[PDB]
Amino acid sequence: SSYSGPIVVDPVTRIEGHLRIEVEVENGKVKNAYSSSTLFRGLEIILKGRDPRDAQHFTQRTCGVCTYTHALASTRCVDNAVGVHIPKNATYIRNLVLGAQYLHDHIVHFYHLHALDFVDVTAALKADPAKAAKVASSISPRKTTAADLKAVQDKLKTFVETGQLGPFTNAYFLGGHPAYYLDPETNLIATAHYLEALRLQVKAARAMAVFGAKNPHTQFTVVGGVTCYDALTPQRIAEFEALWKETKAFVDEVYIPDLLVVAAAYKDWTQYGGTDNFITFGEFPKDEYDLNSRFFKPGVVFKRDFKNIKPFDKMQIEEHVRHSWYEGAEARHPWKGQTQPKYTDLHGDDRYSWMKAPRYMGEPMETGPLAQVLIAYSQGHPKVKAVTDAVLAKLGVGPEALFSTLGRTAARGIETAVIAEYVGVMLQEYKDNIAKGDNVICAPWEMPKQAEGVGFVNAPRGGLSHWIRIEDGKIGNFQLVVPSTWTLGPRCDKNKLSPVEASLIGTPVADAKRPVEILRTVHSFDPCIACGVH
Amino acid sequence: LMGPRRPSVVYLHNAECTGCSESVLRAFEPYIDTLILDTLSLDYHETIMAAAGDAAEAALEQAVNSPHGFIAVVEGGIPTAANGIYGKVANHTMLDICSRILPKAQAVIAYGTCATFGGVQAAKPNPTGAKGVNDALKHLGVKAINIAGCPPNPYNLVGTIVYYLKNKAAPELDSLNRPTMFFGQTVHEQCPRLPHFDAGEFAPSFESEEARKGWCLYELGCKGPVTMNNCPKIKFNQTNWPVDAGHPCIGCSEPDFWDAMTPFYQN
Ligand code: SF4
Ligand code: SF4
Ligand code: F3S
Ligand SMILES: [Mg+2]
Repeated sequence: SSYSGPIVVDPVTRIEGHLRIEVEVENGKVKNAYSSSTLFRGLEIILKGRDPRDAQHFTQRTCGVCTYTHALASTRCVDNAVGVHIPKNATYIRNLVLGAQYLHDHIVHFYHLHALDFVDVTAALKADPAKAAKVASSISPRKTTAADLKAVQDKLKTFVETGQLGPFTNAYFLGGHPAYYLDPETNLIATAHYLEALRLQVKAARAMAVFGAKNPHTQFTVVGGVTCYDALTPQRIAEFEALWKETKAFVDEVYIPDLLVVAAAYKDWTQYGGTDNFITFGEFPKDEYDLNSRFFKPGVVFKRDFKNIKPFDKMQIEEHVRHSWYEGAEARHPWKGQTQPKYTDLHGDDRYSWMKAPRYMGEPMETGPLAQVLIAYSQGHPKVKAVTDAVLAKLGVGPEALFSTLGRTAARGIETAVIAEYVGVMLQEYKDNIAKGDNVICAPWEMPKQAEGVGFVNAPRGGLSHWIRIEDGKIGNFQLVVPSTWTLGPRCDKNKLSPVEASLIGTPVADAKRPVEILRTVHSFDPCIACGVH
Repeated sequence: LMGPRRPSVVYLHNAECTGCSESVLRAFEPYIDTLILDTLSLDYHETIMAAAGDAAEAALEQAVNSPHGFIAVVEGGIPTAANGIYGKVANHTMLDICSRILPKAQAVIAYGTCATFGGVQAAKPNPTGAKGVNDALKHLGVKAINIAGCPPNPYNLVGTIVYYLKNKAAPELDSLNRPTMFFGQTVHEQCPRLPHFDAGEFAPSFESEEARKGWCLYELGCKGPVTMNNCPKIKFNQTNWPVDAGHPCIGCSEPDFWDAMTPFYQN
């Protein structure tokens, strides 16, 4: 029979941060899994005693992939603690920069992090560029010719012929691999668009710097609003709008059609990587103090019961440490959080990760695009319903197909397409508000000596929350509970597998030495380990 | 992964947020596809490489032992407390990995304030004993060129590499081992708000009409006067930089800036 025994993947590449995945396989299928995060920095320890205004600058450095998101969460958190209601324009500008972040992040994830699990770049060399151009022009309104793709092929040919394969060295597809299914022409189209996406993402990121100073690590948020008076000018708005329009065209005309062609070729991937429970915090508020004012609404679902979406109660979050490298075994609500590192090595005292294990009413929760999409869909979100229905119909599958590695990957595309369109709506509202004579972008505020605050962001990987306890006007406690912590943290003190661990059970492994199927599911969650551990 | 025609780059990730890697993806003229296909051979890089696990480790060994030589680019600080335990890749500590690989490089570039000077995880109380590359590896003779910033301007990385490939040597470096061609001026002496500074025209708050009109941000904490970087000159993403976005400089290309420049809104 097939392989039986352990597989270890360390490093898991094409993620952010340092992840070790361990699985036990039996007869060619995964029967057990451990998600082990192997770097700790301790930003929560470092923040103790500092000025709450300084928190966003430190916490932004939680992660430069999901850059800006933590600055936004800490600023929302200290805005909340201080009781300031920022001006409408600060809400628009913050929301527009976050929308741009999602488009950059998801485009780079699909092409530069996920697609080498499914695309054999060297097989593109054997493709017929004329055939490939016809396929590419059939799936997109954009017209692609044989010469267009030959140019890509020629460039790849000179690259491979030098013998210096660079980032493709020892790829799992080299020489062929039974779990890689694409024909040469589809591998060429995807490879062309991988290369294209390397330059398009420059524009997508630039859109953030138009208002937000720079990418990575924006520098335009303050307690009480934003600092960028230049963001009010017609010139900056026009610059942003042109970059957004080009980024949206790429999403609509290149990314989603490629996602659909690859998903169709890998329809067996509707059978692996499903999960039970979903949490999402909502995003793009009209009111900074009301989550239900967001374009996407918060919600909680247990055991895929989308007919009974539960309200999100922020007091029902606790972070477990029994299987994590921290002192003791007591789970804590983040306003009573503890970050007390204590390393025991891999599986010492049953501990195997630097991530805590967040649980909602005791349950492990997937967060991220699949949670945001399915919950919005089930709330009747018309835009989310319209494109997920079209994706389902194009693929010829039923909604059950969404509870899988394939469905998670498709949900990341659905949310990208929906957010790309909504950024235009937000831009228009912003323009309209300026036209009414509202040029205010920052509000005054005062620091309380004692306060509690929380800030909620639905980031490209899911529900992000920052929690502060202010004591003597300083940071008494600052806790980050980050989307990858939910999804990729370890087991809790009830020994419940986290979403990634549980999703790996059942994974087939054709070749234990090149376990691309494990990577396909792990990458579908878009792990960020600097985020998860901080 | 390599040998011949293009110079081999081994890119390591220690204790880092991956913002420095993202900054290189923003490379402009040349863009990152030209860089990876034409200029350089990128032979190890955990964020974007195809291989994982054992296959990735084999790719790394093959690149570092190549008879053709490699250049190392290092992102992130090295955690040294508790014998390096706080950071491991392939179940090796980052301290050990860098100890074994970086002395074999023909040249080492520390990219970003974490790799140059220790960075965010080295801020007080530094629970993981994080250190910059040259501090951590002093005893081994490693002297990395330091390209500072959080993250640095990618113009500064590509310019340093191109220099090095041309001249077979480091450019002139300052006393923090940073190239003077990029770090020789304060961001303040380059700043468009300098005439307001000279006139004592300071914004007293971010909501004020003075801030709306572009007055100097020094009273609001700007660290431009004590920070060396080329931000106002090169800008970021071909379009902006912190004080043109109305926010003070937080000093992010200086050693220990998380503790030296804080509170960020005071001077
Ligand atoms: S220097 Fe800044 S941007 Fe670069 S890895 Fe460190 S924290 Fe991230
Ligand atoms: S805004 Fe900052 S860098 Fe510019 S003149 Fe004022 S102190 Fe100097
Ligand atoms: S914060 Fe850093 S990016 Fe430049 S403007 Fe100051 S050195
Ligand atoms: Mg935390």
